Amino acid sequence: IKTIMVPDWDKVDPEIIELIKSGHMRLREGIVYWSKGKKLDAGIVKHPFKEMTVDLSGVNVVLAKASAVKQAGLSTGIILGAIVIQTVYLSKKLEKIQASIDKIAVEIQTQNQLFYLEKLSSYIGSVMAAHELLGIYQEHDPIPEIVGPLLVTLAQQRNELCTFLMKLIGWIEQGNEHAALIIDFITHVLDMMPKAIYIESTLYTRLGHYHHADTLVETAGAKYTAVLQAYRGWARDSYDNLLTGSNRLLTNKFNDIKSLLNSLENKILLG
Amino acid sequence: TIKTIMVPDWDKVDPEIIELIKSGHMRLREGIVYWSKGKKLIDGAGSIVKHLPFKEMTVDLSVELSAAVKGLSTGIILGAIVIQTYLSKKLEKIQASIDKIAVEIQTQNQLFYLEKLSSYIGSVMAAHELLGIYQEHDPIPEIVGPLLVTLAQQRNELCTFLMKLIGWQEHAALIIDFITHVLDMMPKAIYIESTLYTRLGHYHHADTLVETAGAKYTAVLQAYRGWARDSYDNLLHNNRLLTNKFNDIKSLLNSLENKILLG
Amino acid sequence: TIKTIMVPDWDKVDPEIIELIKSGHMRLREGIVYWSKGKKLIDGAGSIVKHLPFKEMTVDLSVELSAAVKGLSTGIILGAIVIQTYLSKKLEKIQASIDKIAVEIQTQNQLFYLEKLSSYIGSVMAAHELLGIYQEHDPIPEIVGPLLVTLAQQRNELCTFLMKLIGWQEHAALIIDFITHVLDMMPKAIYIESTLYTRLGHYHHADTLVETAGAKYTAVLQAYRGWARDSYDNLLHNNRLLTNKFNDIKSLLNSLENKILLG
Ligand SMILES: [Zn+2]
Repeated sequence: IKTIMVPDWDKVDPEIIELIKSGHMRLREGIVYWSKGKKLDAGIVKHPFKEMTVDLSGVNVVLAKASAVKQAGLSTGIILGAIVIQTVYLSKKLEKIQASIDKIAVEIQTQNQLFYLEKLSSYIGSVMAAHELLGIYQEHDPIPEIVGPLLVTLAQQRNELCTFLMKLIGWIEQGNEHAALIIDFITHVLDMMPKAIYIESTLYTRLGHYHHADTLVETAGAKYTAVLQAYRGWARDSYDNLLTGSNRLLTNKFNDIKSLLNSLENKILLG
Repeated sequence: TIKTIMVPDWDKVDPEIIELIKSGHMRLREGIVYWSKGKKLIDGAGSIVKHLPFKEMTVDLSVELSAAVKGLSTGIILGAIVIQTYLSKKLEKIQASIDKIAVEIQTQNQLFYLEKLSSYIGSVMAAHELLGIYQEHDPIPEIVGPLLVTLAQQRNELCTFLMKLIGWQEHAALIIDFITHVLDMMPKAIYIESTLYTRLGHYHHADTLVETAGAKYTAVLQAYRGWARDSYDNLLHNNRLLTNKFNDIKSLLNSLENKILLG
Repeated sequence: TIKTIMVPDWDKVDPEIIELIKSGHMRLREGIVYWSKGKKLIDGAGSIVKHLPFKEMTVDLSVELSAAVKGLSTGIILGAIVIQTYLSKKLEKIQASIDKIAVEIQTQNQLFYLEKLSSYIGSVMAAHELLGIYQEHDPIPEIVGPLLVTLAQQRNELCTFLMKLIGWQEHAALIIDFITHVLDMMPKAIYIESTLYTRLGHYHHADTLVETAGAKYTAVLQAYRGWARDSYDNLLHNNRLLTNKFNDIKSLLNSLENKILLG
């Protein structure tokens, strides 16, 4: 049971709504702006919010489609993004990932851990700090000298994680149920990443760089999708060898892989 | 042992400013008076109201308990001591205990949390250095900004590390002393973080960050309390040592110093 | 005959602003509240404090004497009437009397003073126009500045002209009526000049200019008084006309309206 802030369209000028419908204006996190090449002489259009209640109980967060009285994917993505940015929904998943790290660190070979769990923990810390910074917010006082370096670190760590994440499947043959642990960990990290991308886009929007935010979502989502496709290929080539001569738990984890590949939540978050 | 700090000299402050502070229209942090959120009466863009005049004050560092005899002034002097002197000794002692703790948590294979903690020390120290330079010189946002990002990141990861420590004889005494002192350090570092925000002219950011970071610190503190309440009897020579450690825990749980620092 | 003016709506003003006005820290002119000279309490560069909220008020123009029943408010409403309505009629009547006065002063061979007076009318009118445009729109310094120079120049030369007129039957009645009405016009034009200064953000300039220009006006007025005291008996059908003219002189000499307009 949480209370978020959603755009109050009854207080929005109808011409703004019509220009949004025609594709001349776009929206990200309660801020309207001109679409690329659609401005009608430099520069932001307009920022009104009202309360909405959502019950965060393993609840399907996409709780949004039900909330359905006016103009569908647009408002659905609006409420999804509000849930991601304002609630503790992502904090619980980050703490779960840290718990998985804690458990995996004692179930591997010390020479095979190397430095990857450290990088994952650092990235989780950066995402937590970014969500916290999103929590402190003064609309009439931007903080570019802080949001800038934060976006830097977030971009570096996300790009690096994209390059070394699938490598971690090797930990299946490097134990000290184990394969299920590793697969679950990788799936949850991948499921978290689009939320972090959406946080990066929100931070870009807070600085007034809306087109930057759109393009960043596109390119980061492209790299993330490439990693997902590598994950899919590995699952296709390892399903039989893992479920024969090595039962219910691993099958549930492979089903979780398939659900990650068809995540409507991550599709909405990534445009 | 005798130190000299700068404190607001209210005899050089116009009484109308004092009054608007007492009416809640204005707030104060580390020598800066500013308008409260949504309480600005004049027409303008910023929120700064006044840079306070400073007088010298002698303190004896040999802390929450002599001055302020003429809640607000207590917090002012406490923050002045935290900023201008006290935390460096705590950080030195924390750094000194890192190796023996590494020995005791080696089987968890997450020693990098002790590296980052050390980095956190550096960061806090660097921050404490900047404020010193900023006692007579202008704050530089290209320097304060990245340091604030690093401080936030490392503070969040340190909270996760303390949670993992709680989740994991004399081994217990060593780890309990470590956890207690690291937790005790955190509110001062939060205060330093917020003072950097203030030096950048973001006073509302500073107040709200104290709120949020203190809530996270309080969540960790309550986890520590829950652990200490369910483990005191199953752990009792060394009995007196563990009893002193649990008394230190209870002192941290009711720390007036940290409650003042966290608002 | 019924006119509507904008007056400060004090029910929409924070009481602390009102209080700082009453303590002398802040002053007011035509909808603008600003810090008094050397009384600014906050840290800043400008002197602006507040743009007052405005309410509608009906007056009947058919003036210093109904409203303000809830010295300061009297001056506020008087200035609002001078700015937003009243002076135009006075200027029209002055312009209408210029030709007959030219006939009566032709032997002095300084009729250009009547040309400049006419220009002064234009200038004042143009100024009155700008303020109207400036009720909803931003003042433009490249427009207000040169007009202020012209207003100052023409006001000084008009004072010299009035002195020369004083230095120079029914001829007397005509010239006395002219002098009395021109002098009566001057304080309103001074007020308009100062309001232009206010619209440019130069409030202290406006107050000091009212002071200096009013001192010059008062010097001319006292010359007029000295002339009227030494000429009333040597000038007395037309006797009633001259008596009415001298009564108008005495009314101008004790004009509460002009004393309020000139501070
Ligand atoms: Zn390392």
